[PDB]
Amino acid sequence: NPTLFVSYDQNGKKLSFANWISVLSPQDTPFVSMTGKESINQTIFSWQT
Amino acid sequence: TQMVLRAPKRTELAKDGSYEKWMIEMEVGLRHRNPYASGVLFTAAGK
Repeated sequence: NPTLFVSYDQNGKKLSFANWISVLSPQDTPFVSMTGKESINQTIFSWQT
Repeated sequence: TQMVLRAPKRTELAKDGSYEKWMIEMEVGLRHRNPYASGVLFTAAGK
């Protein structure tokens, strides 16, 4: 027999989920950013010195 | 007539305790004019 109208009258009792994600994982790639790219045509190449 | 004596009212609450409980009181009565004016009809099974 609820009688005391306490300061809680939420009919929409849904939760309070957040609206973001704290994905703090490094992604920097300086070595590859500096090296450079070049296309090839086979899986086994060679270079002379 | 829906005779009314005391309208819903509250006492002195909020003594900084276990309060925040409310209530709805009502003092009401019934009255009929000329009893031999209206009528009641019961249900009958036998005699």
